[PDB]
Amino acid sequence: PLPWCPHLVAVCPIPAAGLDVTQPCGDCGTIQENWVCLSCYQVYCGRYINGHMLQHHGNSGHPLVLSYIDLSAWCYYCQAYVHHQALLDVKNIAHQNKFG
Ligand SMILES: Cc1n[nH]c(=O)nc1Nc1ccc(C(C)C)cc1
Ligand code: NA
Ligand SMILES: [Zn+2]
Ligand SMILES: [Zn+2]
Ligand SMILES: [Zn+2]
Repeated sequence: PLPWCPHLVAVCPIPAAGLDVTQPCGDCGTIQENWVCLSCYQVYCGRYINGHMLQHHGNSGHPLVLSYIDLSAWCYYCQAYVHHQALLDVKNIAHQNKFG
């Protein structure tokens, strides 16, 4: 992945509620291929289901999203995966919820 991108500044503090990697899409309710937005922590489905996270990027401009399938982080502006120290806390909290 890229070691940095100019949109990491838009990653917001993790809710005290934590993350639920089984949360469904906020628009269509699917349990498949969901992502969480790292700006406002809403959950929406991926490009191969109904494309609601791409729609959320378009209507909010929020840049960076985390996959509940593989814990990768994608930037919609850079069109690339990113890994950085600024993403470790959210990835680690998601890993703990997913795997125990
Ligand atoms: C996460 C993601 N979202 N949109 C997209 O167009 N591509 C994405 N992933 C992706 C995975 C593999 C590759 C390879 C073929 C270089 C490219 C993009
Ligand atoms: Na589809
Ligand atoms: Zn959806
Ligand atoms: Zn968002
Ligand atoms: Zn970026």
